[PDB]
Amino acid sequence: FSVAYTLAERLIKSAKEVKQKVTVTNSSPITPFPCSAIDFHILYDSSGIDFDRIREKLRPEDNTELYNRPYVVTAAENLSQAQGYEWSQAHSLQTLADRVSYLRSEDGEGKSALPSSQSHALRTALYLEKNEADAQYSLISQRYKILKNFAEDGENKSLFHLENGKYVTRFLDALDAKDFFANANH
Amino acid sequence: MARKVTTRWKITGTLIAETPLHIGGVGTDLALAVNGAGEYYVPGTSLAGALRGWMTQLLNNDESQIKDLWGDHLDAKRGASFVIVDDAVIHIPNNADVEIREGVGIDRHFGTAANGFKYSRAVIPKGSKFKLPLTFDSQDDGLPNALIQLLCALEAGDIRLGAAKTRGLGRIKLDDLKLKSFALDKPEGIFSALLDQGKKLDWNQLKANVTYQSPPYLGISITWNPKDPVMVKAEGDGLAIDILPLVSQVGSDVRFVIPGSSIKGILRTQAERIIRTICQSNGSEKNFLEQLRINLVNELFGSASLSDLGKIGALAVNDCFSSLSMTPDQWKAVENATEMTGNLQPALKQATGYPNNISQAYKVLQPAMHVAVDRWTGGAAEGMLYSVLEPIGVTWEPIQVHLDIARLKNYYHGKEEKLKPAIALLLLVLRDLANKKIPVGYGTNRGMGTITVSQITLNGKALPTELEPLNKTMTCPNLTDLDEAFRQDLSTAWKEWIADPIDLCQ
Amino acid sequence: MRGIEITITMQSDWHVGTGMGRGELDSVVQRDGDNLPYIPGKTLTGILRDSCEQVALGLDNGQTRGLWHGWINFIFGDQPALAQGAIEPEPRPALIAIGSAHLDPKLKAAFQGKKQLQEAIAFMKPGVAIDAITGTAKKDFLRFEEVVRLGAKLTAEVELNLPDNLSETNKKVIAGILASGAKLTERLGGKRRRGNGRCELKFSGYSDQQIQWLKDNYQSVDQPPKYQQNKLQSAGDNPEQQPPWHIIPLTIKTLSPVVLPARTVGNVVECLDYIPGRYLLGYIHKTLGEYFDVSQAIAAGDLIITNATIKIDGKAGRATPFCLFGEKLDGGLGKGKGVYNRFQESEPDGIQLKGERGGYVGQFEQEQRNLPNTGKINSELFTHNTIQDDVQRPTSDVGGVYSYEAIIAGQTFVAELRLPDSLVKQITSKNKNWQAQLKATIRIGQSKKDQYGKIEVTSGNSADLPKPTGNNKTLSIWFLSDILLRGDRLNFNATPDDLKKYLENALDIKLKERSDNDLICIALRSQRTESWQVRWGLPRPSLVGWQAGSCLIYDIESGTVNAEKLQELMITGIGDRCTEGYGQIGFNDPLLSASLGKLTAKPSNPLPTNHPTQDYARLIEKAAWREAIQNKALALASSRAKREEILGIKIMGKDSQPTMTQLGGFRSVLKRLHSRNNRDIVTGYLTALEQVSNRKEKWSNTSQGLTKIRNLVTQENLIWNHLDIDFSPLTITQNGVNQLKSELWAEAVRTLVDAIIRGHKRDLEKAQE
Repeated sequence: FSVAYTLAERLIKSAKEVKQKVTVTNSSPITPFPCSAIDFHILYDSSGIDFDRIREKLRPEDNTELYNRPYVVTAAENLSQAQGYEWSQAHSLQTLADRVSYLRSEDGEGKSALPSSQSHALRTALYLEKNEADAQYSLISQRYKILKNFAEDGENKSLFHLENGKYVTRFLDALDAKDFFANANH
Repeated sequence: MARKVTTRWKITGTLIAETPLHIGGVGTDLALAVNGAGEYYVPGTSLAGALRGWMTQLLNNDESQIKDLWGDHLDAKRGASFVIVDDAVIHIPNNADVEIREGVGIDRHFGTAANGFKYSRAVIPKGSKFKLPLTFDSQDDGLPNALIQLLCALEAGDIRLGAAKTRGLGRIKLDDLKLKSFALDKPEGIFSALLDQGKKLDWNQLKANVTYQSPPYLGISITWNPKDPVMVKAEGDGLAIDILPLVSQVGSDVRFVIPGSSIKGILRTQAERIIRTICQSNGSEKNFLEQLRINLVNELFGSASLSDLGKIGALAVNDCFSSLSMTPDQWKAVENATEMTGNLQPALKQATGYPNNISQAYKVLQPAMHVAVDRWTGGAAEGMLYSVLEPIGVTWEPIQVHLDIARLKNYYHGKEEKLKPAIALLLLVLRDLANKKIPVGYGTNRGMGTITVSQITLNGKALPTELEPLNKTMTCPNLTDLDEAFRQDLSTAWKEWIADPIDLCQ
Repeated sequence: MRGIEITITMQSDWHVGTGMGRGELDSVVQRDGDNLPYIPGKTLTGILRDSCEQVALGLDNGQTRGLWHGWINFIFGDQPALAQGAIEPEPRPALIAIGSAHLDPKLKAAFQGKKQLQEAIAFMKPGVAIDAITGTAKKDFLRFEEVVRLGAKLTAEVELNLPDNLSETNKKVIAGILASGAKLTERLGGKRRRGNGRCELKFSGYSDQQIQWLKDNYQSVDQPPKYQQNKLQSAGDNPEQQPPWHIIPLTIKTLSPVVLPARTVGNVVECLDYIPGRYLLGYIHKTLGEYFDVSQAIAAGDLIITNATIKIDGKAGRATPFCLFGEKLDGGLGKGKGVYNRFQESEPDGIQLKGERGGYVGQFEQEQRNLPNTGKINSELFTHNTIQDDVQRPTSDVGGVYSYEAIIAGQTFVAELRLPDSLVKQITSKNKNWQAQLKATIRIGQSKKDQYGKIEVTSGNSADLPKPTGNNKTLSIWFLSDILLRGDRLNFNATPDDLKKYLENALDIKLKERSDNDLICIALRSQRTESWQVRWGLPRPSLVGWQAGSCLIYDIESGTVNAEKLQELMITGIGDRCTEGYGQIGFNDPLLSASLGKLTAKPSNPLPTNHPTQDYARLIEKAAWREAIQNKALALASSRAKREEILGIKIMGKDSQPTMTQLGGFRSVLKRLHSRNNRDIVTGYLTALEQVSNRKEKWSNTSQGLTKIRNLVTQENLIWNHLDIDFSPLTITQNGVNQLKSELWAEAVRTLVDAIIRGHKRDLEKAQE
C-alpha cells in the first residue's frame, strides 16, 4: 500500500493536468477552471509499479500512447464556458464508461458484443505500428461492427486519434478498466 | 515434506469416441479445442468435469466424498485434487477429418425451417481415440470405491464428454484399462516409480469384486427399419444426384447417419404437440423460441440458456448410423459421379457391396427422379426436375435414447411422483413413434421418412420401485407390454397434471 | 559447481501464472524481460524440491522427519518460516542454486521485434463451470486462461556449491537425490491436476546411473554433514596506506532481476534503485583476497567500493540534487523544463514549485546550457507463494503469497573500487593482470540462489581522481550516497549542525549558512537503512542519516579550503561505513552552482534451419499464420463485394447466385483438398460442373465464379494475393515463409472458401429474415 499510494499521488498529479488545459476565459494570469478529473492505474503483473515506468510501458512507439488520461468527471454542461472545452470532451470519463459498456454489452445470443478473443487481438494490435494497428482494427471492425463506436479519428478507421502530436487511444484503458465500473447504484 | 502419498496409481487406457465429439475452444460451433500444436485434443479440465460430474450424480451430490477426490479451494483441510487428469490428443483415424454438422430449427406452426435458426457444428468423428490419462494419489492402502465405480462407468460407456450431449454427441467408452501401483510410502515403490514402471493390477479382479452402481437412468433402444427411405439430406448436391444421404466417418469407414439432433427434434415436436393439444394451446402467434417453451418438454428435452430458464435435456439421443458401411473413396466415387446411368452405377454398385448386381445395389441405394408437372399444360415443369438417392434398403442400428432419471429428479426436487407425468409423456411419444406418427429426416411428406418400430427395449438402471415396471422389452406399439396397473398408475398421474397443467419444477 | 543445467521440455500446454488476469483474460502467464514465457527459478526450485521430498518420504518409509528428509534440508536448505519453537541450529541454505528456465537464446533472438509472434506463443483456453442441476454453462463463470504452447524446451543454469570437505559417497547421495527428484517431476505450474504443465526435467550429467547408485546404496547413507559458515581470515600483513589512490571502475550489468532490499515489510520486499557497495564485498574477497588482507583494509579504511548507480553519459549517475525544483504543473526534470536550482534562483512569480526527489542526473558543467541527462532504473514487482504441502495450495492470500521488487535485467551500473597505491603495488607485484580478475559473473542480494541476483561485473581502466574546485567564497555539498553520521553520543543522528561541524573540522575551515531568504541553504532528507549482517547471523544495527541527493551550501566564514583535501574527501567519503560506499560526497559541483530555470533537456535473427528449436518455432509460426489467415478471411467474407470478387457468388435482392446447394456441393468437394496434390479433385469437379448446361447455367449468373474457383485452386500464389497478409512479422525460421506457404496453402484456401460461403449465407438469410 506504500507503493500503491505513491502511484495514486502521481495519478492525481496527472489528473491535475486539467489545470493547464481547462481554464477560465480571459483570466490574467491564466487560472484553472473548476474541472474534476480522475487518473487511475490497475497494477497488473508486468505493468510497472511506478508511474513513469507504467506509462513508458504503454508507449510502444514514441509517436504512440496507449492511454488517454486523465478522465474529466465534471459534466459537459458545466465546462462549456471554459477554455479547453473540446479538450475536456475528448478526455471525458463518460467516453471511457461508454466504451466499457460496449465491451460488457451482449448480442442477441447473449454472447458478448465483442468476444475476448477479438479484444485480445486488439490489445496485441495496439502495440504494433500504427498502420498495422489500424489495419487490424479495420479487419476486426468489419467483422464486429460495435467497434465503430471505439473509433477515435472520426474517419472511423483508427482506434487512435492525434493529440498534441501523439497518437493516443482510449481502447486499452477500456480493456483494462472493463471490470472496474461495477457501481451497484445502477 | 511433500503431500504424503501412500500409493500413486497410474490409470491408463484408450478412450474411444462412441458417437462424434465436440469440445469447444475459444477460437458458430466450428472451433474445436486444439492444443498449442494445433492438434485436436481433450482438455483435462473438460475430461475432469465429465468424470467429476458423473461422480457427483452418483454420490447424490455428497460434496465431501467428491472434494476428497477432486479437491476444494475453500475447505482448509483440502486444496489440490488427488486425481490428475492429463490432456489427451485425439487420434482421428486415417482417411478421416473433422466433419461439420449442419442443422436447422423447425417452426412448430408452419413445419418449416425457422428463419434465423440454422446452426453448424464441427465434430471429431466417431471411432477417434485418445488416452485415458489419469493419475490417482492414494492416502490409504486401497483404491476408492467411487473411483472404481467411475472406471466401471467409463468401461460401460456411461460418461459423456463435450457439447451436444443430449443432441447426438459425447459418448465415449474406455478400453485397455491398466492400473499401475507405486508404493511411494516405501523405498521399493519410489525406486519402482523412478525405474520400473510399476506393479500391475489386474482390473478384472477388482471389477468383479464390487457391484457397479449407475445413477438412475432409463435406456431406450428402438429397433427400427425404414418403412420408406429414411435419410437426412446432405447439404451439398451431388453431380448426378441432387439430394444425397448424409454420411459420417465411423472409424476408417463412412456410414449413413441420422444425427441424434434430428431424432431429438422430431420427438420434441411430438411431445410439444401432445401437450398443446391437451391444453388446446396455439403456437401460431409465438416465435420459435416461444413455441418451444412448454411444460414437461422443457425438462425432457431442455430449454435454451437465456438470461435463466436453460436446462439440459434429461433425454439424450445418439447419432444412429447405418449397419452398411463404405470406404471413404467408395462414397466419394458416388459423390463425384457425373452421370446417373453412367459412372454412378459403378459407384453405387461398389458402395452397396454388390459390384456385379445392379439390382441388389439399387435395392439398397436407389436413385429416384422427381418431376413437377404443369397444371395447365401437363408438361414437365423443366427446371423442377430433381433427383434423390433414396436409401431404400439401408439397414440401421437401433436408435439409442437415454433418459437421465437422475437429471429429472434434480429438476423435480427428488420427488419421484413428479416423474410420472414426464414418463407418461415419454411413453405417449414412444407410442406415436411406434405407430408411424413421427417420420424422420428429409422429405417426409414427399415419400420418405416413415419407420417401422420392431421393438422398444426399456433398460432401467437403479430405477425407483414404482418405475421398475419400465424395465421391459415392448413389441406392441401401444405399450400393452407395460403392466396395466402401472400404465393405469401413470395414466392417473398424467390425468391429474392435465387437469392443472402446472410446471413441475416449481 | 556452476555449469550444470536443467532442461525442461514442456509436453503439454503450460501456465506459470501471475495470480491474476488482465482485461479479457482471466489468467495470464509470467513473461521474462524479453516478453517471452519462462519458468521462474523460484517455481523451478519449488517443483524440484517437492519431488525430492516425495523421494525422501519413500526412503524415510513415510516418516515426515528423518535421515532422508534431513538430506532435503541439506540440499535445499531448511524452511525456517515453517519451523516453530526453539530451533537451535542456524538455518541451512541450499547447496543448489537453480536459475530461471528460459527459451534458447537463438529462439529468443528471433522473437526480438516480433510482438505478434511474442503473443502467439500463448493461446486462450476457455474454462466454464457447469451447473450441477441444469447442466448449463454457469455464466460469469466463463473464463479464459493464457497457456503457453507445448514443445517448449527451457533451460536453467544450476550451481551446486557443495561443501569442499564433502565425502565422495555423500556427493553421490546428492547427485542421486537430485537425479531421482528430477525424474519424479511430471508437472509444474498452474492447473497441474487438469493436464497443464506436463514436463520432463533433466539435469545435465545426472542419469539413471545416479538413481541406480542410490537404490544400490541408500541403506548405508547417513545424516549429511553439519553446515558451517566460511569464516574470514586475516593476516594483518598489509602495507600501510599511501597515496595516490587508484580508482578502478566496475561496470555492473544486471542479468537477472536483482532484489536489493530497501525495506522488508510483512510479505513484501521493496528494492533499491542502486546496488550498495556492501554487496560487492564478497566479490572483492573472492577475487582479491589472496593479494592482500581485504578484511584488514576494510577495518583500516584502505578499501572503498562505492554504490553502483545507473550509468549516465558513460559514467555513474549521480543522485538528483534536492535543491532542484520543478514547476508543479508543467516543469521538473521529467518534463525537461522549468527546473530551478533554489540554491541560486528565487522562486518564480506566481508559480509554485515541487522539490525534486528520486532519479539520477548525468554530468553537468558551469556553462552547459542544457539540463543534465536523467537516468531511471526500471523495477518490477515479482510475486511468489508458498504451498502448504498437505493441501498442496497456498495457506491463504494473506500469508501464502509474498512479493519482491527487483531491478530488472539489462540495466547497467557503475561502481568504483578505490585502493591506495600501497595495496595496488602489492597486488600488481603478485599479479600484473589483476584487473583481468575483476571480470566475473556473480549472484548478489536477496534470494540470489533462485531467479534473482545474476550480475556481470567488468573492470575498466583506472579512472582519474576527482578534482573539485577549491572556492573560498562558498562550499557546496552534494550527497552522492547516504551519509551516516554519529551524533555526539554515537547514536545515529539527523542534526545538520553536526555535519557542519564535521566538514569544518575535516576541512579545517569555518562554515556559515547562506543567509538569503529567496534562496534555500539546506535540502536534506532523512534515511533509515534496515539491513542484515549475514556473517553475524543477525540484523545489522539500524543506520540513520541523510539520503543521497541531499544538498547543502555554506558560506565559508574563515579559512582557505584545500583542493587537495576536498579531493581526498571526495575519494574516501565522510562519516561511518564509507568502506561500503556510504558518505560519498560532491564538493563545489557546478550543477549546484548553476541557474537552470531557463535551461531545457536535450532532445530479429532468423533461426538456422538445423537449429533444435526449429520444430518449436515452426509451431508458433503455424499458429500465428493460421490465426492471421482465419481473421483476414473472416474480414473479407463479411463484405458482399469481396465475396463476389473472390468467388463470384452474389446475392441478388433475395436469392443467392448460385443456390446454396451449389455452394454446399462445391464446399463438400473442397474439403477433400488436403494438399496441392489433391487439387485435380477440385478442378476435376469444376470440369463436370461446366461440362453440362444444367449445372453450368446455375453458376452462369455468378460473377465468373467457376473460373474464379479454378484460379484460386490452380494458382498457388492467388490465395496469398487475396489474403494479402504480410507474413514477415509472423515468421522467424530461415526460409519460413516459403515452407509455411506451401504447407498452409490448402488450409488457407479451405479457410477462405468456407468463410466466404458462411458470410454469403449469413447475408442471404438476413435478406430473407
